[PDB]
Amino acid sequence: VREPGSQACLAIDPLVGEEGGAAVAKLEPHLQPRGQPAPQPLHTLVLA
Amino acid sequence: AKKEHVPTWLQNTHVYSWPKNKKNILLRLLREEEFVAPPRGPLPTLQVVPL
Repeated sequence: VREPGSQACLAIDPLVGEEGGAAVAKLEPHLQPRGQPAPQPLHTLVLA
Repeated sequence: AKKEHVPTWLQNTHVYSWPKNKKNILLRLLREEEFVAPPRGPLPTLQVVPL
């Protein structure tokens, strides 16, 4: 018999990087507020 | 989720659970073995002791 003291089985464990460094982000467009004096279309009429 | 929610054909392989098994998922994606066996040795020489 030859004992396994020198050739033991090996478990593997990845060195996981963490999301703290970077993460997914969502973009939000700043709609030009119409509460602020934003423009508006004008309909032209004729006083005949 | 629960085990019943796995489609049957997918129940014939390893089913990982997130986030519990995320390291195992990484190992699967890396296509590496979680347990590595040592190289197979030679068959043991048979010793004889007479009576």
